[PDB]
Amino acid sequence: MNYQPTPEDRFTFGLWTVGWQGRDPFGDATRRALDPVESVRRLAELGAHGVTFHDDDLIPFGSSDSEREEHVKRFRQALDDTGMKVPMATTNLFTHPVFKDGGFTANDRDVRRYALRKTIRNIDLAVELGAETYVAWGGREGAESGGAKDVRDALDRMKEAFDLLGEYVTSQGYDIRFAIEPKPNEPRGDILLPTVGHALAFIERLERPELYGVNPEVGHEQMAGLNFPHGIAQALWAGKLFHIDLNGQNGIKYDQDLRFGAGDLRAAFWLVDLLESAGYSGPRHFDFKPPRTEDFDGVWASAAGCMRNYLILKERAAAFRADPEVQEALRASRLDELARPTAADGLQALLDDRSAFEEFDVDAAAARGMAFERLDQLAMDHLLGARG
Amino acid sequence: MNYQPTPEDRFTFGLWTVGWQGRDPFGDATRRALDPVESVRRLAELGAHGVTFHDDDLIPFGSSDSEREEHVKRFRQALDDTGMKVPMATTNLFTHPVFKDGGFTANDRDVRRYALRKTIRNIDLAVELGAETYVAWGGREGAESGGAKDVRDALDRMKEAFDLLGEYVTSQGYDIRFAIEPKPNEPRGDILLPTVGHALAFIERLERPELYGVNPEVGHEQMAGLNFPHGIAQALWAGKLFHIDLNGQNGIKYDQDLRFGAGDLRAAFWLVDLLESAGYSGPRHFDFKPPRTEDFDGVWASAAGCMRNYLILKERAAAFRADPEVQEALRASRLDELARPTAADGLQALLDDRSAFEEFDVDAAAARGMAFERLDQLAMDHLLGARG
Amino acid sequence: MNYQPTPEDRFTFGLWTVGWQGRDPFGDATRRALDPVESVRRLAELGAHGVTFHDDDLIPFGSSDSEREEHVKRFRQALDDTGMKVPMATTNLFTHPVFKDGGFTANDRDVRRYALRKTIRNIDLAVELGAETYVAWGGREGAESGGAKDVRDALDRMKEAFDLLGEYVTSQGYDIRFAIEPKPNEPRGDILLPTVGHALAFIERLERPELYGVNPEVGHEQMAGLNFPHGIAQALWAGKLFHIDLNGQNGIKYDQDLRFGAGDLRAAFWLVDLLESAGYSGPRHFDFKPPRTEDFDGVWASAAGCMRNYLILKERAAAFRADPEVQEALRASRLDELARPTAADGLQALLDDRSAFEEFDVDAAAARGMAFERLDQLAMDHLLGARG
Amino acid sequence: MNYQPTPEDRFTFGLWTVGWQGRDPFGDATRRALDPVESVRRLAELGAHGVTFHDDDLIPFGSSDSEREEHVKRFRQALDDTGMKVPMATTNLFTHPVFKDGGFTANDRDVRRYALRKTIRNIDLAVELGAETYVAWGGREGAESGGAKDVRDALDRMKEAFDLLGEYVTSQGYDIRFAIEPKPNEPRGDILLPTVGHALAFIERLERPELYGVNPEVGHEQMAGLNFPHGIAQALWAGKLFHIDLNGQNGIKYDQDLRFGAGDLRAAFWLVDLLESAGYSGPRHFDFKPPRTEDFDGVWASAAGCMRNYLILKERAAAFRADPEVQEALRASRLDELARPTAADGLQALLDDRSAFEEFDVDAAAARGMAFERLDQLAMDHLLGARG
Ligand code: NI
Ligand code: NI
Ligand code: NI
Ligand code: NI
Ligand code: NI
Ligand code: NI
Ligand code: NI
Ligand code: NI
Repeated sequence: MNYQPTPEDRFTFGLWTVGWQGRDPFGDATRRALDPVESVRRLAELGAHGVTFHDDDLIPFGSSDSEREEHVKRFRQALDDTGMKVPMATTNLFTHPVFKDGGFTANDRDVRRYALRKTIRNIDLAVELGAETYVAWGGREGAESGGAKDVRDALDRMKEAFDLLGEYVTSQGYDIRFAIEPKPNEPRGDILLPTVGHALAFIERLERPELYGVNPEVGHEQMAGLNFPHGIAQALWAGKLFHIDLNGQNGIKYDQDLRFGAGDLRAAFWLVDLLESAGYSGPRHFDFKPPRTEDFDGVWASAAGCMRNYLILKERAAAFRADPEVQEALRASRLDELARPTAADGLQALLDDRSAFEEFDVDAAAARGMAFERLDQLAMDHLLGARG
Repeated sequence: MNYQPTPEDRFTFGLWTVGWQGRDPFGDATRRALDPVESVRRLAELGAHGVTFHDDDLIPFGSSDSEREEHVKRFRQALDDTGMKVPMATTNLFTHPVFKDGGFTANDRDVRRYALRKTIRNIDLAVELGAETYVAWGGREGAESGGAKDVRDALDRMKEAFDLLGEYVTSQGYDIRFAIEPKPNEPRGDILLPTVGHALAFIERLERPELYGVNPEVGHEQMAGLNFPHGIAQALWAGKLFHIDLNGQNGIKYDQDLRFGAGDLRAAFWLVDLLESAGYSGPRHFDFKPPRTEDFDGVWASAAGCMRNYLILKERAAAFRADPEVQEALRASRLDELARPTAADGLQALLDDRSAFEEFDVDAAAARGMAFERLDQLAMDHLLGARG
Repeated sequence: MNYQPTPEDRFTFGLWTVGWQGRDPFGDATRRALDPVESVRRLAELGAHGVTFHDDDLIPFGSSDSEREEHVKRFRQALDDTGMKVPMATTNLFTHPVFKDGGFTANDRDVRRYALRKTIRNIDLAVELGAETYVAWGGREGAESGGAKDVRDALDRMKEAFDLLGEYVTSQGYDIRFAIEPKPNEPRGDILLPTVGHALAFIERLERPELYGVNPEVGHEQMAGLNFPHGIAQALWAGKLFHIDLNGQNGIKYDQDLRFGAGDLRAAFWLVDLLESAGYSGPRHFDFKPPRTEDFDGVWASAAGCMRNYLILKERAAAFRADPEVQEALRASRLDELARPTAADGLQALLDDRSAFEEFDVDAAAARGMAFERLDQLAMDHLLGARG
Repeated sequence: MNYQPTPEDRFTFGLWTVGWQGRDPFGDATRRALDPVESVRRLAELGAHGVTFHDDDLIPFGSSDSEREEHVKRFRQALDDTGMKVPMATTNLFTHPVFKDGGFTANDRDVRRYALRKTIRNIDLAVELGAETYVAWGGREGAESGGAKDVRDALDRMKEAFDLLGEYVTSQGYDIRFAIEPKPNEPRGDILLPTVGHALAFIERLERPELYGVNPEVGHEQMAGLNFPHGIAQALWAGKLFHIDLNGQNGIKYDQDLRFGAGDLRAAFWLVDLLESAGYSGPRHFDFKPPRTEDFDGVWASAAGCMRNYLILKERAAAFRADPEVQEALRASRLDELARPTAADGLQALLDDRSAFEEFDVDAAAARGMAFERLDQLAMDHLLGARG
């Protein structure tokens, strides 16, 4: 068993992840800044497929049009030198004090207009660099108090913003799709579109829903105590999993962004099983923060660990589904029956089917055990490589 | 200030609420069963508008077709005697052991067929009694372990079930709509459609989405640590708030179903403000459990408290919105600007607007305080009746 | 690698665990009751060391003094027939409606007196059967509302109860110790002594603290989002880990009592590592509920899984600590330095040590990485059996 | 009803609270720094009694011995000019990168020695300024991963540190006591001594326990989903409430530090009731952060709101306890009986009391309702000023 990643595994990382300097709400940075070129090179050596960026990670805020040009050219050369791709980009609408009440849903109308112009400028840059997905994380869209934000008006403003971005992309003929990244809270007390479900429901109200999907993050759904593989299954069912952010989280608390596989390990196993079996073909993107206890050697070790843990879990999930004892257990728990229509015979035949009600033996049905505990222990054995 | 409810306030209660005998997972019942007729009469005396029921609350499971007839006739006479209405009904698909792996998404296909027939039978009864809304709470739809439930297949089965019920209602020409009640967990480890957002997104995939809305419950969204007024605002924005369940919950733990106003009192204030200001016109339904510490006098006191606390909060929220100091504060925090379109001028004019980017003074914008803390203290003063 | 338990592994189970009939707050029992004799025999065949009981699990509430005698004799014969031991016993002070406001801290004084007499009667029975530890879980001690319970008076009543039980045991010359089992909530809204920490602090205020320790349960500390291995380390540090309850829990929600190893698997690994390395010598007791989806075959599979997962994790934790690469990593992260006194030289020498402050190079110290991410990935590799 | 604070209400604020510049983990500061002298003056005008500080709030880290002298003299003059007191001080052992793995429990021994010297230096300064309480918040004491911290060794190091500080204070003859401030997590993944209970238990293992108490913070116990008034009652029962930090928190999430009265309003009511009725005489200290949405006018409004909400709740709790209808309800719920000993007659008389068991009517006892819901609605009415 060797678990070395290759660019064909499509592992990607944000510039902001390995480049996080370790500033947290109670302390100063513990690491120096990383040159984006440096990160691209180090990640390529680790076996990564590509990188992602916020506008402000690549071009420092307030850069002159020409300093801009210069930063991009250096970056493009590093991409050329290494074979690294840029599959996704996003906008920083949360760090600058002007976004303290939000970007697209700020109460001040002039700030909402600025937020849109800042976004459109980076969409152009993303397309140039070849990105196929443009992510939006509305980190400042929300409130700490009840009267500060009329949420129906804010949702109108949010729809207005995304509809305009969709108009722009279509008018320019760009081949790029949008992905909304939910988070329930932090840094705002409550953030709008707090879960995968709220984001999926919102998308259905946009003018061109086909251009929008979700970019769920493992830790964010877990901050609401939700089951991440279930949420991803709903997103896949809807045809809306455009991208995904992988990391780890230990429960309901502040957003930890631990390396993937840390946090809830069994959820990571069921997630990998689902992604691989559904044939998800997008990037396996890591949105994580190497802990501020680490020096740069620790940063690269943490990034390598993300990829390693994905490949180990992939191997264990494949072994699980391939095991004939597990296929027998699946039939014993009637997963095969779950996949069959309830009533392909139609409503009238169901209504006339006396075996469905009048003469249904409910006591016999109730006595049938589901055998889920044996199945789950087979999954545990596979995960731990303890199959005897 | 007098806070007496009248049937015009549209307060409703489930039979199962005041009739809960106090059985919990660690203990026996502490109260005798209540005769549904008794409950209808006592609730009418308290000023309630009507009652709701599960099929099994009104007709004990396994009743003969004629015992059935008899239970309904007694109930109808109590409704006639008191003027009480029956605006909503629902199905019990969770108590009987045959539903231990779910009703609509049970792995066993014969159980899913039985679940549909049990539901259809009660829809007929609901229409007869005049209900306008039929609620579905999929309490057993979910799993304790990862391999027990393929969630895409389960969502296919769930869609299949709701599509069939919609076919039935339309074919019968019934004027009744469906409302899905989300809950994140309990009694299953994770329940499918765990929040208002997931339910709204699911509805958009049904064949006739116009027949389906949500029935959110205060405590259930709070079990995921979510902001209930925000979720209700999203549901109103979508035109899908068909019904609502009011109660109290203290945080992320087991489903407490405390009387309304208990639990998170400020959230109750912002909820009432939103409902009243959005002109929600459905029932104000209480889905609550009088604590098992109480005798029947305590049960009626708890039910009266539900209604009282709604009317006090209604008065305080109205006073808040009517106060000219608060209207000035709202303008100071630019709630008026939030309600104005960001770019009614259109995309091209936004792109050509140099005041939106090239010459936007971001530092000046960032320095503007939002004045949210003064506004929130005005709301606190109003809530506590301390306005000086 | 074979993972078969033997009675020498000291695995124990409560009668109430495999015997749980599957009644939950939303549904009826799905399994018939188990005869305690049946359970003892089945558990012995699985490799268990012994069983535990509540008074009411073994002798149905309200039994005549002679029916009592009969139930105990049958039980003792099953113990004799199988070699099974009874290391712990406890009292049911939560199921009967008379305990709806608590046992030791009920507001009614006559109920508190009854609670003490019911307890003392079972202590006598526990000693007869050879138990060394008597557990107290104050499941009903607490409140749903603020005014219902003066908590200082309730703590006085709680101390009074435990002091009296300690007087009784000493006066009778019994060799038995007490263990308090914390839980933060459920079935009460908030339960008194909600965590391992509150229980340890309370014990220090009893008249004979040496007779009392804690019986922490994995899932219960996790219901407060706490780190269970940390809490156990504090209990070991204090010399108060008298017993332990092993199971699994997925986060902050209702008390799931899943089989051990389910729920937070990495926490289970760090717990086993700590128990084995601290040389904890008491029973490895499982307080778990086989899910109500299961028939009796599923019940025994779930119980076997508890033991299996302990032995797999024991093997992986031992391999981790024995690996020379891990010992090197531990030194690299300065775990050796953590175990050395900070200032064995004493206060004055610390005050006079200029290398401790005046001439301490804080920048050099701050630049040293802790190398925790490499260490944690070594632990992950060991846990998953992926060491290359 | 007028709710103006005076210095006699003993309201205090940390320099770091109104002086928080609004830097959060996702964004830059939104406010300029405040001169400590400026804060003292503004707080005095608001009616505050005094201020508290971390060493680094008052003297910027790395200050020369003489720059030090200068900062203190300016501060002392502002205190003299306004009549403001300094009742508590504390050490910053969390911001500087050298504390990234902790201060007292850092794995590096030289960092632990530095942490102690930095603390001792500020204790001297605290005594000079008249502080009576010295707080310790071990924000960096903890871990993100299982192997990084042996918690028994860390607790040995923690005890060693506090024992040395107690030696120092006694040797110097200072009249100052220590208060440990628990927090469950953030900025570390898990923090040692995570709740009031763990801190109380730890204190009992110090060499001179009488010198140490707790400084609980409303939001911190709520981050573990615990009931703060209950925890404070346990701390009062133990004689260990040396100080308290007041603020608001909405549930289990990141540490919000909202103004007092925000967050869980009913918990704030029950807390004030308990503090006032137990005659707590220390400072009413606010550890809060004015939201980063605010300008300086908003900062002062938020600080004023802290004090206002305390005085409103004080008035409502006093009215509640003074109301004869409430005293009757308290007797009806048998709070009077809770305060009476269970068995002042002693163990033998309890054992011989047949009314306690043999002839106890359990059914009659069980039928008695506790009347807690009526009592809680009286408390609600009082809180909302709706008593009819
Ligand atoms: Ni995150
Ligand atoms: Ni992300
Ligand atoms: Ni509920
Ligand atoms: Ni409900
Ligand atoms: Ni439990
Ligand atoms: Ni237990
Ligand atoms: Ni805090
Ligand atoms: Ni604090």
